[PDB]
Amino acid sequence: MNLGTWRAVVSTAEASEENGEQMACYFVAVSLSENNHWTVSRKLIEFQALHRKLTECFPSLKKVQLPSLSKSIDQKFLDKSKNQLNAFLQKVLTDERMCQSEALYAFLSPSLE
Amino acid sequence: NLGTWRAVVSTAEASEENEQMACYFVAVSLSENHWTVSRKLIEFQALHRKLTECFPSLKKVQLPSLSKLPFKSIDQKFLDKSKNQLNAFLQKVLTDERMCQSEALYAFLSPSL
Ligand SMILES: [Cl-]
Ligand code: NA
Ligand code: NA
Repeated sequence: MNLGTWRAVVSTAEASEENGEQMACYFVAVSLSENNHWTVSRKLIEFQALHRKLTECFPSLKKVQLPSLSKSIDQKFLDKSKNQLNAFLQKVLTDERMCQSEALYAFLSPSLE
Repeated sequence: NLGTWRAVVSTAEASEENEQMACYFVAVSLSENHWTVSRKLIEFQALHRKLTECFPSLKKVQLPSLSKLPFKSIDQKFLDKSKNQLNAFLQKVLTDERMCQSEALYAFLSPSL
């Protein structure tokens, strides 16, 4: 499929809990290729899953370091991690091997509740 | 622009989720490049509900509905029949300029994470 190559930037980030586990959530502002914009909320573990999937096929993405909850989550972590996730999005969106996979469209399009 | 999207409800089965549920595979394409999503009857109904609260005119569009005990199976006749109504529904909302700008519809028809 092809809906053009999108733009995506992580703006706001949050730390909170789910299932009594600290989780980091990121609001991604998405746009079509240059009311054609929307925002999705994605957990760090969802970014990690996407990176795992894409990296199996395209190991160059190994060089892209993602944040980990191996450390509690603090505001410094949220700032750094949101830059790391933006570098990851920038790498994927500019890579013609990946930037129009349905896995990326699934990740960046609005989700059903 | 979702106004150029086509969505065909292609097959239907009874599926098990924890309740016997009616489930559909929807073939989406750009009618001006294709993918398929899996959607439960209740998700079609939820979409209709969202769109109808916002646009009460839609309340005349009739969806299939069930009143049954959760364990009770769904007959194949209802499943086959119900596809047509769900197709008519998708075509009506996809042709309304206002509704096809709805994020609810985009979430419903885009690939799922
Ligand atoms: Cl950044
Ligand atoms: Na997380
Ligand atoms: Na259902």
